[PDB]
Amino acid sequence: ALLSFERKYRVPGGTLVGGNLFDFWVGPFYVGFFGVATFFFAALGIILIAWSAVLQGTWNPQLISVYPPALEYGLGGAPLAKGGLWQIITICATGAFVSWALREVEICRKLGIGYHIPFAFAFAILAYLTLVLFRPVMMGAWGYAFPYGIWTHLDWVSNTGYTYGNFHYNPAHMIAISFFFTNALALALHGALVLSAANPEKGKEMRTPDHEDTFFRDLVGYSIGTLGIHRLGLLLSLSAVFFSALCMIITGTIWFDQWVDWWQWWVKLPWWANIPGGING
Amino acid sequence: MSKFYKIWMIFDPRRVFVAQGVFLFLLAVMIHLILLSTPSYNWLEISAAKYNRV
Amino acid sequence: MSKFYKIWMIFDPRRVFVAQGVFLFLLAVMIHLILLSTPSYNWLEI
Amino acid sequence: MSKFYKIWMIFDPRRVFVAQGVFLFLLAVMIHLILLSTPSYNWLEI
Amino acid sequence: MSKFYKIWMIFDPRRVFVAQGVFLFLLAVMIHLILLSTPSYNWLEISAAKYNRV
Amino acid sequence: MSKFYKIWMIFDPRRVFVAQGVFLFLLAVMIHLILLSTPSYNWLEISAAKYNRV
Amino acid sequence: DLGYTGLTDEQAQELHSVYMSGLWLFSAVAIVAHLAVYIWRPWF
Amino acid sequence: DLGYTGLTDEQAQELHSVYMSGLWLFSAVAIVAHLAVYIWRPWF
Amino acid sequence: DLGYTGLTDEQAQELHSVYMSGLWLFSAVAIVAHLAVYIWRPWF
Amino acid sequence: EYQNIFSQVQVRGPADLGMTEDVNLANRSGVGPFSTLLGWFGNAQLGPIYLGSLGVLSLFSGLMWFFTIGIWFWYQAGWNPAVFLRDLFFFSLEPPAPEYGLSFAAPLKEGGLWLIASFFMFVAVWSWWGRTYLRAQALGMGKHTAWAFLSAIWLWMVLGFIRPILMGSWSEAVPYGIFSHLDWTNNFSLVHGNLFYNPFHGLSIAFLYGSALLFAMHGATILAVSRFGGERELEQIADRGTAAERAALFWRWTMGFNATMEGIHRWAIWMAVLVTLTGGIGILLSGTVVDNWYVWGQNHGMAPL
Amino acid sequence: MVGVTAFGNFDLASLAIYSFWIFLAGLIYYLQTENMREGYPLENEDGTPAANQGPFPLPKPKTFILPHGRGTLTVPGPESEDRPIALARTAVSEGFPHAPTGDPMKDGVGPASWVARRDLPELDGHGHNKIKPMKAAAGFHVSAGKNPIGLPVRGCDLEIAGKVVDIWVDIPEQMARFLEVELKDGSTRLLPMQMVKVQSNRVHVNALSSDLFAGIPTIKSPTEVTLLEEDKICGYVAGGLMYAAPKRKSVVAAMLAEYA
Amino acid sequence: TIFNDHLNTNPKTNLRLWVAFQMMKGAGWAGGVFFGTLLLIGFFRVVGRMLPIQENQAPAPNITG
Amino acid sequence: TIFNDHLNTNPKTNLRLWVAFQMMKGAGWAGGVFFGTLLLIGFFRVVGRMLPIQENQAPAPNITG
Ligand SMILES: CCCCCCCCCCCCCCCCCC(=O)OC[C@H](COP(=O)([O-])OCC(O)COP(=O)([O-])OC[C@@H](COC(=O)CCCCCCCCCCCCCCCCC)OC(=O)CCCCCCCCCCCCCCCCC)OC(=O)CCCCCCCCCCCCCCCCC
Ligand code: BCL
Ligand SMILES: COC(C)(C)C/C=C/C(C)=C/C=C/C(C)=C/C=C/C(C)=C/C=C/C=C(C)/C=C/C=C(\C)CC/C=C(\C)CCC=C(C)C
Ligand SMILES: COC(C)(C)C/C=C/C(C)=C/C=C/C(C)=C/C=C/C(C)=C/C=C/C=C(C)/C=C/C=C(\C)CC/C=C(\C)CCC=C(C)C
Ligand SMILES: COC(C)(C)C/C=C/C(C)=C/C=C/C(C)=C/C=C/C(C)=C/C=C/C=C(C)/C=C/C=C(\C)CC/C=C(\C)CCC=C(C)C
Ligand SMILES: COC(C)(C)C/C=C/C(C)=C/C=C/C(C)=C/C=C/C(C)=C/C=C/C=C(C)/C=C/C=C(\C)CC/C=C(\C)CCC=C(C)C
Ligand SMILES: COC(C)(C)C/C=C/C(C)=C/C=C/C(C)=C/C=C/C(C)=C/C=C\C=C(C)\C=C\C=C(/C)CC/C=C(\C)CCC=C(C)C
Ligand SMILES: [Fe+2]
Repeated sequence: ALLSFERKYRVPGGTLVGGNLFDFWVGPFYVGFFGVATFFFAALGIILIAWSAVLQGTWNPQLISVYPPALEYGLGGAPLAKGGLWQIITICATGAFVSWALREVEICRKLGIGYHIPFAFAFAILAYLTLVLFRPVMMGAWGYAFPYGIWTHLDWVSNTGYTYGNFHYNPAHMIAISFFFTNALALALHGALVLSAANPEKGKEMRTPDHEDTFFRDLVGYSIGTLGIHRLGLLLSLSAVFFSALCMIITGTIWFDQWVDWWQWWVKLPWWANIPGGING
Repeated sequence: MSKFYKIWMIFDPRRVFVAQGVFLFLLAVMIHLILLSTPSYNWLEISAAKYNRV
Repeated sequence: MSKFYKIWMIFDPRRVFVAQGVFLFLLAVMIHLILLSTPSYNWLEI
Repeated sequence: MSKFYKIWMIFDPRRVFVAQGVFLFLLAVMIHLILLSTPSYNWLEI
Repeated sequence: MSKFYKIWMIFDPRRVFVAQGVFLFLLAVMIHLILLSTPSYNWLEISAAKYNRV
Repeated sequence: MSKFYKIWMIFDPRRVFVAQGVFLFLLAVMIHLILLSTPSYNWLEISAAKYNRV
Repeated sequence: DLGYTGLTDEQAQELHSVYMSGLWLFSAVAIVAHLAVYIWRPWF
Repeated sequence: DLGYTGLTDEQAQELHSVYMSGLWLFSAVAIVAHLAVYIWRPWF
Repeated sequence: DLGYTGLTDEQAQELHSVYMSGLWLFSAVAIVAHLAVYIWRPWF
Repeated sequence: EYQNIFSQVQVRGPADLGMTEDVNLANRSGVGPFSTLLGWFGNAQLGPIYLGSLGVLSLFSGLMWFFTIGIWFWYQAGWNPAVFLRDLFFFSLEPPAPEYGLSFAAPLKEGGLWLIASFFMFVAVWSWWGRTYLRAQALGMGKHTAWAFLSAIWLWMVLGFIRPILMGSWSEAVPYGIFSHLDWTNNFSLVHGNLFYNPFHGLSIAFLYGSALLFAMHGATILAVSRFGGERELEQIADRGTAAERAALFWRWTMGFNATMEGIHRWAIWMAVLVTLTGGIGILLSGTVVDNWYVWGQNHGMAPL
Repeated sequence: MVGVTAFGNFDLASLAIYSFWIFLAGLIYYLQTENMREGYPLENEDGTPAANQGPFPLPKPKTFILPHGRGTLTVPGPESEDRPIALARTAVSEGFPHAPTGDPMKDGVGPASWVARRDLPELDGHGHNKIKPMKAAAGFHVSAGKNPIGLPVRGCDLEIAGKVVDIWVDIPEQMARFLEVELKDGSTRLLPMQMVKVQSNRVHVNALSSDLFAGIPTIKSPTEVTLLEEDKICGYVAGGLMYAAPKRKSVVAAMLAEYA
Repeated sequence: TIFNDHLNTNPKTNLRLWVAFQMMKGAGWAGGVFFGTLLLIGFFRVVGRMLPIQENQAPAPNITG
Repeated sequence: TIFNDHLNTNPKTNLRLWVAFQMMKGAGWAGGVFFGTLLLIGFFRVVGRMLPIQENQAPAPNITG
């Protein structure tokens, strides 16, 4: 039912809409107005994906695919069987994600903590909306969004990437990838450091934050601190997602050619554009 | 059947009624969308063919 | 049917009315979208 | 423009508001007919 | 079979009834969708062919 | 075999019964899906062929 | 007589009556709109 | 005598009776709609 | 006599009896539906 | 609202030389300068760094690896500083051609230098791993950092050493160069069918996305409960406070389950380690067992045909 | 070894993927088991153990040996909270809020909650106290940004309830922790830095108003702060966000309240 | 009125709803008129549909060009 | 409020306008959300119009049939 310590926190108030209409729990889950909304949307979306499985003709979970409308339909509606189910599922998913963020706001708010978590979830929501809503609308058709399938949206990724050659040459792409790799590195180092401090050589006393700073300063020579590492983690993840959204919003919209052709500008800069030798020329 | 009423000494009415309203609306939307998906029972397209709108 | 009124001894009017307004607007927008999707009953044509 | 408020020491609010509501609805319906009359901007074609 | 009732001295009725309702609805949706998937027992298509709806 | 009952001084009934229910349902779904996959023992297709419903 | 909200019988009846008056007004406007659309272009 | 919600026997019966009246009203409207659709276009 | 949930013997019997009445009602409706479908179109 | 993203006022005083158990301080250097720029985000103090036997080994090997690649880049530009400036991202130190196989008979100019630089890189990375282990040991801490680094090293070794040996060719390792190693990645994907249909590739991507997810979640949670001293985590493990409870209750009311101040770091370390673990397994299977992953996916219920 | 199968389509790719599925299930079980070391067993809202404990059993206990001779913490163990909670349940059924009986902030329930930690200061690695006022620290000086010492302190109601005297810093960590804010009562209160907005002429506190500045739990000794009283101060300052919402002069709050 | 839960709102919002109400009285009357007119036209259009005007059909009375 | 000309209406109509107001709060918020979403989509559609997407134009990424 309740954690040993949970009861002193289960108080009324701190909710955006609906007073105490839905200000109650179902098991551990806090419900709220936006919890009601998000349960509705999630349930409807999962059901409509199952109905897509029925219409398509497979029950293999890895072959179920809900394709967006084809290019000729433009930005209008499509029949449910050939593109409309995708649109309804997209609306359901957007509503579910937004309601989840607002429910998180309500919970953060009943507990008296900052709103960093719904903040950071909004970044992922905006990346999803970039892929599904902003770019296809800016670009003319719902057919540029990805299908809802486990292995068929990878086909969308591959085709979109190879439309512009090697997508590795997108520069915002490189920045986003560097942020992702740095984020994974920092997460591994942080988890390892805290665990090694709390679980020292075996039977000797528990370590202190001073030991963590000492270890990492011995390793490379500059410890960032606990507050520093948590700030850096939040910012690395958010920067990665932001640059992903940027690299995809500019693709097919202001850049239409091979991306190495973008990299071509530095090579042609006046004070080396003509020299013989090297890779280029 | 007569003493099914004792379910309300098991379940709080508020939570049950919220869940029931959500469930009923979701089920109705389910069935309406299923009907709209099939070429028959898609009443809109049926009327479109009956009056030759397309 | 006569004594449905006691629903209001169960539910606070303020919250119910906010929820009902939100629900009705969302449902109307929904249906205007289903009509907009079909080639017929899409009035925004021309 | 600052003291336009004294119009309400001239006109009874009740009557003015009823007349204004009637006028605004009638004008909106009018404009809808004007849009409906032209082959473009007529949404009742479909 | 007579003293199966002692299951309720093992399990809390509230949780069991919530789980049972969820399970039963999910199973019914499962079976209905399985029937709708097959060309036969897709009652909608069956009635479409019988009455020459298409 | 007589004193197998002492398993319940090893295992808490609640956890064991939840795990057993989950296991039994998963196994039944497993076997039914395996039967439905093969062209024979897919009772749906078989009834469709015997009554010539296709 | 549960009174989770705190309302009495007369308050409940009064609030429900004014609600239902609003509900039937909404329903009447909806029926007028539906008849207008049906006459303009039927869906059956 | 078993109590979880704190409602008593009479409260339970009253609430269940008004629920069931609502449930049968909903069911009647559903049956009317189903008959209308069936007459309009059968699915059997 | 375990008392994991707090209920006594009589409470357990009462709750189980009303459950089983509901269960057999559900089962009867299911059997009627199954016979209707079987007569309409057999699967054996 | 103050968001705790940047410090709004800084303080400093005497430098902290660090704890002094079982650590030879003859090898620890002196504290460096304080950076006001780095102080707006985390600690402002730089140094002191420990310089041991493995430290010198790793520094020598890594410096020679970097220098060897640089000298090859200079040769490859014709010794022209302007060409070096303009083609810095296009230069490449490429492994021997396939016909040499695994032999060390490749001339200096189609891959002898690649082999030399690779030897230096091998020594540098393994010395750094040993140094991580010993720095953890000196302070009486656990060896978790060494094992996470070992996962990263596993992927690195598979990419550069183990897979070329299994395929019997040095030509299938990764060239040293920015755009050249990106093209190596793309061409590896092209040659073996889609890597998108490599299941371990998909798992690796799942755990990289999960790393970004989990670490945004955890940074946001700790910054949200930093008003109760939540960032001081070792002490919250030692003596639980209200920050830990509020974090646990947020996640419990949101998704039905939560973690501990201690246990979220087990989640974090495993989420980050599985990236390179599954990646190494996938790359090792790539070409050795499967050479067309799309067909494999068709055969395994993954692709439609 | 390219493409030979042991059976069906089963090869080393398949063996590896299934081995990983098994390993992942085991690892998930282990991770949750490690995370069941605080807060369990589960309990009803009335304190008695629940019929629920979960599919995952509790782990075996492990012992942390605290530094500086503080003792040992062994987990999982018997958890009580060694303090009374002033709440009264709203409904008889479960999953409903418990309303405060008296003043919520100040009995310490809800967002104003606190935990009975050890009434001792946390120590740095060398044994001294970890957190310390500027005067008690040797060599520390405000190094960048707007020095808050000497500025007035304004509450959420746009009154000034005191003004800043000193900064409490965290010695090894080299960062400011509390504002010592002194009132024209003459006694001093502690302000968490992450709850204060230091401006050019003014230190704004969105959490509290003037009348609530006096209620902040004061410090036992005047150069040190213990963990208990840090919870106590932080919990009250933070619970001020909901429990001092009425008294607050926010444009958007008054906007919505007038509409509501 | 015994409800006594709506009386707690401030007098300014009471004024607000009072005049929102004034305007919906005015133009609800106007809307009733307009939509009743449309329903009358629709009745005549339906009667025209059901009659065989649509088969034997009169020539134009006036030139209009 | 000094107006004192709206206070003469009966308490029942005061209740009436109170709940008309409750519902327009709820669904005025909902309308603000929906129409702000449409304005965002319209901004992106205009930016797409002014750019030369409409001349050099990408092939379909996914089959959809
Ligand atoms: C009986 C019937 C038969 C059944 C058979 C099936 C069995 C099913 C099992 C299902 C799974 C169950 C749960 C598993 C996870 C459990 C984790 C755990 O318990 O943590 C406790 C424990 C917690 O320590 P602590 O309490 O915090 O320390 C406190 C002490 O005071 C301070 O202690 P400390 O500081 O000294 O730390 C020491 C310890 C603690 O480690 C940590 O601190 C955590 C670090 C996490 C990262 C570790 C991964 C590093 C990867 C190394 C290289 C990767 C590439 C290997 C090649 C890939 C495989 C081909 O270090 C390690 O244990 C890691 C050593 C890694 C060596 C790997 C060598 C190659 C693989 C050989 C397999 C055996 C490995 C060792 C097994 C025995 C270990 C004692 O941590 C561990 O012991 C880690 C477990 C390592 C498991 C194996 C690692 C690799 C797994 C490979 C998966 C491949 C799947 C198949 C796909 C391909 C097939 C073809
Ligand atoms: C067209 C290109 C192909 C493709 C080809 C490949 C190939 C080929 C590989 C990957 C790999 C990976 N790809 Mg892929 N990839 C594609 C599409 C994607 C997409 C996407 C959305 O489209 C994503 C998210 C990914 C994501 C990923 C990662 C999950 C994974 C790499 C883990 C990692 O961190 O490695 C980076 C980490 C390391 C390399 C470890 C380094 C460790 C050593 C110790 C570091 C030493 C540092 C050295 C000494 C320098 C010192 C510097 C100084 C100290 C400053 N790929 C497509 C299908 N991808 C790898 C993998 O594992 O696949 C299974 C891999 O080999
Ligand atoms: C691909 O490879 C292939 C598949 C081709 C070949 C594979 C080969 C592999 C190697 C096969 C491996 C086989 C394994 C090794 C066989 C092991 C068999 C034995 C160890 C399993 C044990 C079974 C015993 C079970 C059934 C025990 C049952 C007892 C319970 C009923 C209750 C008893 C439990 C306690 C003790 C009772 C209560 C105690 C009281 C007194 C407290
Ligand atoms: C995809 O599926 C589709 C959409 C295709 C089909 C699905 C359809 C769904 C399933 C249909 C669901 C319909 C729902 C159930 C309909 C519910 C409607 C609700 C019940 C309508 C209730 C309206 C209540 C009215 C608005 C109440 C008004 C109360 C007044 C505001 C209070 C005071 C009354 C005054 C203001 C009015 C009269 C007095 C004066 C002064 C004018
Ligand atoms: C894909 O699968 C398809 C869609 C093809 C097939 C799907 C099949 C599924 C399984 C269909 C599932 C159907 C479910 C099981 C039907 C359940 C129907 C019943 C349970 C719904 C109940 C309706 C009753 C409602 C309308 C109650 C109305 C009562 C209110 C008007 C007020 C009453 C509330 C309280 C008691 C009144 C005041 C209390 C007082 C005494 C203070
Ligand atoms: C792909 O696989 C396919 C689909 C082809 C084949 C699938 C096969 C699977 C395995 C089918 C699984 C079927 C399951 C096992 C069937 C289970 C049926 C039973 C367990 C469901 C129970 C139904 C009983 C319900 C309807 C209970 C109703 C009772 C309520 C009306 C009220 C009673 C509740 C309490 C006790 C009353 C109040 C108590 C008072 C005295 C306090
Ligand atoms: C002016 O600047 C100067 C010239 C002074 C210095 C500047 C230098 C700059 C230009 C250096 C540029 C460096 C490049 C850009 C670094 C790029 C590195 C690339 C990105 C590395 C990527 C992958 C490499 C990994 C996969 C290599 C893995 C190989 C390991 C597994 C070790 C291999 C083991 C070898 C083959 C064993 C051979 C043993 C002996 C007997 C040969
Ligand atoms: Fe942390």
